[PDB]
Amino acid sequence: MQIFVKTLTGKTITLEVEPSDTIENVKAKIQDKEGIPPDQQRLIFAGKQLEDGRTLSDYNIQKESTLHLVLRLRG
Amino acid sequence: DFLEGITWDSVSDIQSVSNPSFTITDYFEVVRQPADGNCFYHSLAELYIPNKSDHAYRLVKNELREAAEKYFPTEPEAAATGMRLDEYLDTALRDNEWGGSLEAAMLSRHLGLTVVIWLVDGSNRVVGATRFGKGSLKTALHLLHSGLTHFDALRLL
Ligand SMILES: [Ca+2]
Ligand SMILES: [Ca+2]
Ligand SMILES: [Ca+2]
Repeated sequence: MQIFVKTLTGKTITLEVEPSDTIENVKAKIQDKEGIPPDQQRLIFAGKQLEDGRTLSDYNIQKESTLHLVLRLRG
Repeated sequence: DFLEGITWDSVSDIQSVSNPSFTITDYFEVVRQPADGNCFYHSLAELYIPNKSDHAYRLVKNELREAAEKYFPTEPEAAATGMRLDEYLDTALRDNEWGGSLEAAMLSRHLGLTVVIWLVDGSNRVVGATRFGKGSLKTALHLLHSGLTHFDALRLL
């Protein structure tokens, strides 16, 4: 499954995943590719926050679904 | 009607995202606020508090304590942090503590405001934007995120 992750800058990361994979695993994939630690990343699908201990099939995320990586802004 | 022509994708109940393409200086006036660590609140105090002062930011931080008591337990960006209300207020109400996305969400709820954070590239071109609230953008509070480290106020021109 080629899911897309959308960021605030508009950057898009295509991840190869399996429906059984957990959000924690998806966060670990993004960490290895972009260096963003999983504690600092909010995955969001259809306006809802995704919990680490749950799977993609539970949130009904499919082949070309696009999640959102929303980062904490401080200044 | 460009800013109104901007389309926002909902990533929370109170939060939306967008990928706009424009230079913030063409549509906004930048009011630079000091690099004291309290500029998020300094940039909000310029746009919201009618009486301008070097200590108007404190009034914004005090309004934030009421807002955190009301909404921090139920805020999505607060579920990520391992912090609970009393820790957050001690950390956040301190001087040189950086405010931003989490603080803007609770303030938008408690003050009935729509807050838009525009992010720039070092040439004043927007790399992205976040809006807290779904109100009109001509009544919203406009904040500039220069780098990922600084906040200045924006007034519509
Ligand atoms: Ca001021
Ligand atoms: Ca009040
Ligand atoms: Ca962009």
